[PDB]
Amino acid sequence: VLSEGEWQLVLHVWAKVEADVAGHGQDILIRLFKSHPETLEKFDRFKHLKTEAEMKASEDLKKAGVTVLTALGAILKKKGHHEAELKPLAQSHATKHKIPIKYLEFISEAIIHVLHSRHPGNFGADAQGAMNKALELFRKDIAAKYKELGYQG
Ligand code: HEM
Ligand SMILES: C[C@H](Cc1ccccc1)N=O
Repeated sequence: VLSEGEWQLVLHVWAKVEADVAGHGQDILIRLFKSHPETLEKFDRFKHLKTEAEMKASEDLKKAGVTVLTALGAILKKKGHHEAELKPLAQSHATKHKIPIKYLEFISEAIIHVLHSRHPGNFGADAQGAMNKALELFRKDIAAKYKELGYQG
């Protein structure tokens, strides 16, 4: 369970993300696809992209970046009260997309890396710890849902 102070460190960096969610989402998905290229194979729309330049030019990847971060943002804003948001996400990621928990760890790492690079003003050690704790909570709850849904993750 996060404290309110922890949640406020999360939401104060999120506020900066939201100056330009598309740009943040592009950087985060590119980081994921560069650090763990195997993750690209989950995407019919993107498994063909060969280079960071191709990724940066992809309007579909930019839209995806907006989607992921907006959905995550809505979860974070619930401050742990996110059962309703996690239901459809778990179901789609478990059953249709087949996203293992390891890959949710990889995108969490990508988010942290990008925020640390972009936002040293709002992503010092305390703030990074709070974001890691929010992301770990998210992954714990999603994994519990995966199990309920019949997917080992
Ligand atoms: C913070 C974690 C994540 C959030 C909040 C998130 C959110 C979403 C949302 C809102 C959609 C669209 C609706 C849906 O299909 O449920 C979606 C689609 C998808 N997500 Fe995620 N996602 C997350 C992580 C991941 C990861 C790590 C992967 C793969 C490595 C992944 C793969 C996909 C795929 C394959 C689709 C469908 C793509 C398509 O229609 O072209 N997601 N995600
Ligand atoms: C990471 C993945 C990105 C995505 C979301 C929506 C459409 C395509 C790709 N999940 O949000």
